[PDB]
Amino acid sequence: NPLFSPYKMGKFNLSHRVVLAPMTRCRALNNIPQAALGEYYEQRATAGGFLITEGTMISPTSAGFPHVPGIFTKEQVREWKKIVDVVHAKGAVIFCQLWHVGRASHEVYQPAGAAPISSTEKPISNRWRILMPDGTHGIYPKPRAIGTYEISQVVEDYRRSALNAIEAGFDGIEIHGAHGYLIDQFLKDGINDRTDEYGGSLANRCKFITQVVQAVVSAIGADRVGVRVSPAIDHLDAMDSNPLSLGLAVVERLNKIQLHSGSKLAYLHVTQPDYVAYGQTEAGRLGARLMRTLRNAYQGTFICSGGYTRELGIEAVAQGDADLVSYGRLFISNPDLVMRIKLNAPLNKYNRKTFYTQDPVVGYTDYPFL
Amino acid sequence: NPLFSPYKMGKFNLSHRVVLAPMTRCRALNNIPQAALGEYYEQRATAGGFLITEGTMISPTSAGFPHVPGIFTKEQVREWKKIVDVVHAKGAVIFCQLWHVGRASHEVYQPAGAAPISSTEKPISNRWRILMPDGTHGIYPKPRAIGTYEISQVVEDYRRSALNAIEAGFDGIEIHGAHGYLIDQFLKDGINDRTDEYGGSLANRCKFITQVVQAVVSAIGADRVGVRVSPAIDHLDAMDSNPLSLGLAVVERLNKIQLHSGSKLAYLHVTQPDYVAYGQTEAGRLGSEEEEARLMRTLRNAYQGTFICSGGYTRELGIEAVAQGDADLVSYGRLFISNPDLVMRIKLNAPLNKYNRKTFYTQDPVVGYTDYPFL
Ligand SMILES: Cc1cc2nc3c(=O)[nH]c(=O)nc-3n(C[C@H](O)[C@H](O)[C@H](O)COP(=O)(O)O)c2cc1C
Ligand SMILES: Cc1cc2nc3c(=O)[nH]c(=O)nc-3n(C[C@H](O)[C@H](O)[C@H](O)COP(=O)(O)O)c2cc1C
Repeated sequence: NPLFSPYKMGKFNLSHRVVLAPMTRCRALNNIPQAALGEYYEQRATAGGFLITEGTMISPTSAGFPHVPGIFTKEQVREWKKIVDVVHAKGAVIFCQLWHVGRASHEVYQPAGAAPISSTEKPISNRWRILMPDGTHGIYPKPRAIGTYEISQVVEDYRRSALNAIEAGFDGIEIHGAHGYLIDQFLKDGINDRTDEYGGSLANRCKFITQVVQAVVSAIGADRVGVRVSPAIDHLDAMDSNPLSLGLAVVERLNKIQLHSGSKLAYLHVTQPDYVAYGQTEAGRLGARLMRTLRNAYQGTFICSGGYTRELGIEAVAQGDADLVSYGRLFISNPDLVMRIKLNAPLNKYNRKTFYTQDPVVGYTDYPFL
Repeated sequence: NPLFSPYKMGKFNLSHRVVLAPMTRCRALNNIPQAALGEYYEQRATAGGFLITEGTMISPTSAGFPHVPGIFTKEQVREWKKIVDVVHAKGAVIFCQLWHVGRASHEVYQPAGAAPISSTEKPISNRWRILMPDGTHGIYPKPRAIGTYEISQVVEDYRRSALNAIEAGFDGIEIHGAHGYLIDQFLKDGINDRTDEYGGSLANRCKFITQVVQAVVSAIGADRVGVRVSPAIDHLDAMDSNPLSLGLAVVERLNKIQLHSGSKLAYLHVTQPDYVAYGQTEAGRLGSEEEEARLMRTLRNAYQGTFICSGGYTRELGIEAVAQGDADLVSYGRLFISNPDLVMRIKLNAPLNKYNRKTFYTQDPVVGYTDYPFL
């Protein structure tokens, strides 16, 4: 099983290639990591395994979900430390994902009810609804287009949050630049309609993710920085006319950051849509090797994500399409997913109803082990 | 095994509940049924089993795949007859699926290179491809929105083809009203942007499928007509803002057609969604497998008659669906491609041949068509 052959991720020696994908679960009451998060990550931690945390706030304006953790206050860093300590006691490596939702927020989630910030003034369309603090779903409001001068202020929030993460004991950080959130709102030409130096051409649209990665790379070192992109995922109206060229342009910038710093990033993390069920239709399979194309052009560690199974993950590693395989949904309901992939044992099903609830046990830590 | 308890599908008494799902295979060279189809359907026919044919053209404008069979010419009728006879010789029941692709076509498939017809002028998005006659995967073009008289012309094509089907010996026909093809392009508010009496509200959007079903029911009788739909589907941009209400509106129409005709349709056939949610919140999308099951059972409980489910089913999922009352029959597609004796394999709980997607749509009369081995 090539999923359990050791792999050196920069300076971290991993014993296997099964990775916990970042997953918002909304158990961090009041934006403060709670003891429940420790038991949740401790359950899934393994000796020499790689874990990525749920998206974590970098500032008071970056949230678009209820009760998601932040890492922009020393109070939050102190709570994260207790969680990271428990995870390191099991021998796992843990990165914290730095998450800013941009226009994918609501006044109820913003201080003083301010409008969310984004690259554009265009709101997410009515085809998408935001989970509200009362369990209902509401409308995405019109965001405020941040001025050219303000982009460096947001970059500074990433930089400070990476430093707070190191202060909490995290091994590294992952930049959340996928799924139509703030960074993807600058990448995709279906959203970025800016006239300034951050909009228009492909090179300009990659300016934002570049300065963000450069800022955290300089602060804590490249080998502690991972980057997650989703060029071909249309979530929250975040479509690009040419996902291939966008992906390659990002890879080009990432290779350049590594060449300038003289160090390789922790990894590149690319996620794709799950077309598992398109085989039962007449035309679902007619006609995109983007994953392999980006893997071929990138210099360093590649984590593939999106609809991967035990058999698909094995094939991906044995084929060389990726070095590590991250699992989301399966990890929600299978705390010992690593061992289950080892033994090829049956997997538990997940319950969508408790993805985003606040119970510290129900649907969170009560999925059974083998 | 509840799958092998008999079932009375109207006037047809079936011996088991394993159904051959309709599957385009592209072996009907020049749109004429070929001897290969006879051997293909013969291999899968069982005594008292139900078969549904590949989607079959109702008119020269109805195709969006290469070498798909027609049933709108008398030559096609004569060739189908030979195939139905071999199936009937094995004691099987066989329906012919009537299929119009509408905007899911290309100029290379249309008479005189004309534009495909549809409810709208909007083309299928760049996320989808069409199979071209040379095996390449191409881009769907802009269709032509058709008017009221032309719509009635299409209904007449369905009606004439229904009559040809029974003249060829078929036990009945299935209306293909799923997967974003012509009927679904009228049903789904994600496709139908019309402002006339065929677009807008749910009532207007269900007008076309209602007229098609009524025409064929009046022509050959209700108990020889089945209807297939897919209210929650990504295929070919066939999204709807409220798949549940759309599905119930259709069921209401079918129930009323049955009451007015004093007879019941052969069945309602509903396909599972071709997608699985990932925690997202998109209008018109089912958020979980549990909501998916509730959708299907709600349509089943609403329809006055036989219910066939399809889409990713296995032996275990098919037993459960029948045991739990979720469906009366279960149709299998890909597993039937690679397992000509799938019925016996389900019965014996035997291993199943893998299928080769390569050869689903090639034109070879044997390779990947009739060369899958028996037990
Ligand atoms: C409930 C839930 C929460 C998620 N939260 C995040 C997140 O905070 N950050 C992120 O980058 N991806 C997030 N994801 C996406 C996962 O990483 C996703 O499941 C993965 O990209 C696809 O892998 P899978 O097929 O194994 O589920 C989330 C997914 C789910 C279902
Ligand atoms: C190759 C192929 C061709 C198909 N052709 C048709 C068709 O012509 N008409 C139709 O209504 N469905 C068609 N379908 C959908 C199937 O009838 C059925 O809904 C699907 O195969 C069920 O899923 P399963 O293969 O997992 O059993 C086709 C499916 C496949 C895979």
